[PDB]
Amino acid sequence: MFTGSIVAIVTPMDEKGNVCRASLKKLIDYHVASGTSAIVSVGTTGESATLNHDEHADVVMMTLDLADGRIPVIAGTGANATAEAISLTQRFNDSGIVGCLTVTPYYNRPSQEGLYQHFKAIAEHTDLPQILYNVPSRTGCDLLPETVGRLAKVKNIIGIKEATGNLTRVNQIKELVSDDFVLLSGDDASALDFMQLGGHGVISVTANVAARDMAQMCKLAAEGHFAEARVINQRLMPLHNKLFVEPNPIPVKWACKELGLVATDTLRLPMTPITDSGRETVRAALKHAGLL
Amino acid sequence: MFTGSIVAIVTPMDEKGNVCRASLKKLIDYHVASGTSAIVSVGTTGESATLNHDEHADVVMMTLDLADGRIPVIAGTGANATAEAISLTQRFNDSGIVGCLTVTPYYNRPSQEGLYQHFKAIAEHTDLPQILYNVPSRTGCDLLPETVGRLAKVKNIIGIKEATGNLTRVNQIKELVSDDFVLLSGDDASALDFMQLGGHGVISVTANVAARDMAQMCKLAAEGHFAEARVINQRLMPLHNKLFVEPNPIPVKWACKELGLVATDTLRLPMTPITDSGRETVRAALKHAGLL
Amino acid sequence: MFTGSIVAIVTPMDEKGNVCRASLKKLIDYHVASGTSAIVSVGTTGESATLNHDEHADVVMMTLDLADGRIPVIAGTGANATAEAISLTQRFNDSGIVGCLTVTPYYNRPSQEGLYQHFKAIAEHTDLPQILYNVPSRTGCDLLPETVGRLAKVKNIIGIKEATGNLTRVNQIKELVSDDFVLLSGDDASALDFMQLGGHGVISVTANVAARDMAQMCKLAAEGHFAEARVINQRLMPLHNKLFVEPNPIPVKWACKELGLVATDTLRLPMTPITDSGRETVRAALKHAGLL
Amino acid sequence: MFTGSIVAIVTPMDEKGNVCRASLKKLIDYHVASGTSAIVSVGTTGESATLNHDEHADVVMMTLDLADGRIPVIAGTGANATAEAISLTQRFNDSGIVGCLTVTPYYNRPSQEGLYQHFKAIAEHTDLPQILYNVPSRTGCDLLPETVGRLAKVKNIIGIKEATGNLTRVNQIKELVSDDFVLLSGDDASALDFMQLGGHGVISVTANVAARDMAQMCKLAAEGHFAEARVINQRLMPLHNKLFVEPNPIPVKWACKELGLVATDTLRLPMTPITDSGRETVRAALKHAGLL
Ligand SMILES: [Cl-]
Ligand SMILES: [Cl-]
Ligand SMILES: [Cl-]
Ligand SMILES: [Cl-]
Ligand SMILES: [Cl-]
Ligand SMILES: [Cl-]
Ligand SMILES: [K+]
Ligand SMILES: [K+]
Ligand SMILES: [K+]
Ligand SMILES: [K+]
Ligand SMILES: [K+]
Ligand SMILES: [K+]
Ligand SMILES: [K+]
Ligand SMILES: [K+]
Repeated sequence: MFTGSIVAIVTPMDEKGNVCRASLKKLIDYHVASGTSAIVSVGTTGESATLNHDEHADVVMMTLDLADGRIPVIAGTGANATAEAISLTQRFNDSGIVGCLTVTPYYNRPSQEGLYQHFKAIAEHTDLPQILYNVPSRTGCDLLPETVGRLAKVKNIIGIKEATGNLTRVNQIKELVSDDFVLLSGDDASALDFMQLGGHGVISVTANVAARDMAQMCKLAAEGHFAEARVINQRLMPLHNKLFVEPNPIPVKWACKELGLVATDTLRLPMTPITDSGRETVRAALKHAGLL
Repeated sequence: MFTGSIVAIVTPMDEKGNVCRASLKKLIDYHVASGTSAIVSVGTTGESATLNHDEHADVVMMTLDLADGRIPVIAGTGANATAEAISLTQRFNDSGIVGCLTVTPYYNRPSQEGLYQHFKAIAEHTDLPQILYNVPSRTGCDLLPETVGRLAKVKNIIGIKEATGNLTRVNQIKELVSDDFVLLSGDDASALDFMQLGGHGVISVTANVAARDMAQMCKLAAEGHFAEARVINQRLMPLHNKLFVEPNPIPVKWACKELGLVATDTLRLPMTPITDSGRETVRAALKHAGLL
Repeated sequence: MFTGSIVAIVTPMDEKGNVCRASLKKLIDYHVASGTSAIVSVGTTGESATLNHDEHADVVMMTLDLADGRIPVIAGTGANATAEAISLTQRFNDSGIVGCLTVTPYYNRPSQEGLYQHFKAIAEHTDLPQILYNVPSRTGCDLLPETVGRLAKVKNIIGIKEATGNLTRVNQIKELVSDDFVLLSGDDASALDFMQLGGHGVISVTANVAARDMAQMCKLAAEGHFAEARVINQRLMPLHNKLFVEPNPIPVKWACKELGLVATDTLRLPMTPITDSGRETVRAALKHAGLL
Repeated sequence: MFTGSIVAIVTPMDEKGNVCRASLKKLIDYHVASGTSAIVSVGTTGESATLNHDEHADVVMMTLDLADGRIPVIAGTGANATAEAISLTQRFNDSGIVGCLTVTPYYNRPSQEGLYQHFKAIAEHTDLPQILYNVPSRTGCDLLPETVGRLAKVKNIIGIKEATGNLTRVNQIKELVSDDFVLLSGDDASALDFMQLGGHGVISVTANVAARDMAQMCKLAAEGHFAEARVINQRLMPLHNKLFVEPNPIPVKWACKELGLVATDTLRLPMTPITDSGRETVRAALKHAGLL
């Protein structure tokens, strides 16, 4: 089930930049306790960009193991070469992950036909459920509703993580896909609006440090208690924004460390330690949300 | 050396998507005869995106081999993880390439401080000249003149391929760097304007098929004969545009096939075959350039 | 009451470019019959830009007269000089119009403080209800939520026509204003989404030629029957878009003439007659909506 | 005549927002002494927006009177209704002005065909030289090079003030027009780059306060001495930017007051007094330019 508050979980690292298992276990336990619906392992927020495919796989398998059946795990499987997307997706075949989150090729800027071919080929080499992921500001590429429509016709392409923040997409996509195709926000600041328009949940950065509020907000939203959800949202909104005061996941990793959830806020270059001014910004926002 | 018309050469492939050595030979001879200044190997137009680092290195080594000292070769060495940039660069230590073209990290959207640390670390791990590469439309990331200025103080950071098409950047960068830092256009359509404002040459997609004209145009511009250079540019202008009618390098690979310069116009997914409408727009552009 | 489907009514002209009273009467009767909630007289769609203030006033007074108490009339009162906004607003004082629609100054690009001062001064010279109007693509100016908040504190500033198509504004504005402040869409293509997020109606261009469907859609929306409303919307959507195939109100005036609702589709320069290709586009869209 | 440094002169006002003749005299003498090429009267920087057409005409006539044949005067004649453009232009028939500066219609967003018909009709109703004026950020409308090309075929359409800051426009326009059509920058910050690409001068806000430097810089550029011109430009550059730290002409009116060139820095709403933060940014910029 790909609904509700789904965390794009940080990959906690030791001071050397390698996965820290104690901190991962702790984060996973926190999400199990907190009511988080599922975990996305090595998405954008999990530093897919700076992990090689072996390291990437190690983190996913380790996340799966530690989740220990208590919470479903979705593997990030994006690559800008179709052959590499297939090959990464194959690692997780018959593994216990429940689906894949797969981003539009970045940098090489395919046509809509190229995007169609890319995702169709990936979905054909797998039985795993596929969630498409559109994030033009990172990729240089925009997966348009008409093409989500085409791809939704492939049996195991089952959802989209829509990160544009362009709310008109929720109903442009909905009208082109079956009732069971799932529409997830990839933008925390607009994700409650997204759900109010008919979206089914959010793949959240905010949920890393505010898992309980996020899960409650998404459940309120799903029950149509939009006014009640919005009280939570307005408490989380400074966070929704300030977790991007510097490049994700620089802010949210610091926040995790500040909350005692991870041992170190280490990232891999080209991500750099949070600035002193970033700290104070994110600290303010944690306080506003009643977490500090 | 890093001046004039520098070709971002296509990586010619057989029907199976593998580097075609015989086609790479025709192309490399074509540039030796046409007065091209240097060859950028496995840049963007070279399908850096869809070559794994070992195929990437192959193509660079084969290019060096075939060029046989007749024309200098620059390796594309861009990666969005600093560690991977460094280890890619180290691949080409002692290789015979004259420098590296290294793009801002794509997808992960580092700060300017992160770009600084990225490029600094890369330059620290090599003796080869480094040409920075800014192309925000592909990367999600914009390397700003103030950061180019800091980086230009590093001994072997010697130039920038500036591909925004924002021509105010020429003299913003030029103000901040020494007289020997090279400013190269990475946008054919605005490259003559770029040179006329003080740029030193172009890393060119058009040069793939219009090598002699590109070489003459850039020499005229270097001499200050802008009116005469502009005459050539106006013939090339449709080509400058239509080589991007569908994602690069789809149109320019097709153009090379149509001229007999490569055996097939095959690309790797997510790049897809040229459309019929595209064929006709490109063929017209080539005729306008007097090339067919 | 400033809710439901509110038409931004064309100013029908004879072949000389002067208001045509027979066609105006006919349009007003059509809106009375059709269930249209209120009329906005000489807004953008009513060619405020090419009417002088005397002509502007004549059309408003004539519209009021013909409405004959059957349907409320809102006067467009925008001007980019505060003195002229006040002076136009004064014409309609004690006239029988029920409120004013007043746009952000265009061309001169005021600060948010300037916007505050502008609207506060206008509201102070009148007892009439004020609906602010934000349309950055026409004005060069963007009235932000925080400033709508400030102005909403002025007694007779009672609503906003929000034309950005940026749906995040609905709840950013809502959380800053009292429950009785009215949020109206100024963008037909996103207006049902706007209402689903908490908006109270739409100031519509589409409603000119599809008044009955629009009024029904808005009533469904207000009752929370969003799925039912959307069937209507999807029938109207080609219209929502193609009424801007050429600059408004060129398309919608042709459509009015095609439907027999006005005698001529004459506009004032710089608006030009619909192109033959525009005709066919708008005709297609009228057919899709079941109006032709 | 329509070359070099042309000043978009402020309209100096007393405390009551009325044209101050004594201040207009100081300014006009300042430009005669500083070698300014010509004076644009009641352009954008001249508060065209908030002057009614009769005050507008006054200020133009007073400017002509005070200039006393010592420096040529161009009238701003822009209006978004073609009829109003024509009747404004006819106001200045036989007046002594040397030409007109006429902006694309703002707010109503005409097609390119509409812009054509607009400017054609205006040029047909006068013998005075017409300088087109493109500034999309204010108007919502972009007059494209292909339409400039058509219009340049009209006898008395002799030039363009191009204010996009998009420098590719210089030679796109230049390709399409005769050698005697003038291309003028309407963007100070990029005006030297503009001239270096082939532009003939600048209609300048900076010239209000840096007249002698602006005149020298433009003469050097006209002579091809770009390095020497650039030295001046780099001193002026903070001023080029900070004169737009708050909406034009708020900062430049304040600068004029601070230099003693005008008695008050009063503006008309919706322009508001300069902030204290603005004061300090401008004062610093003026010191950097060596003007204080
Ligand atoms: Cl995005
Ligand atoms: Cl770019
Ligand atoms: Cl530019
Ligand atoms: Cl807008
Ligand atoms: Cl939106
Ligand atoms: Cl502009
Ligand atoms: K990676
Ligand atoms: K499916
Ligand atoms: K690659
Ligand atoms: K250097
Ligand atoms: K008007
Ligand atoms: K109020
Ligand atoms: K005016
Ligand atoms: K002419």
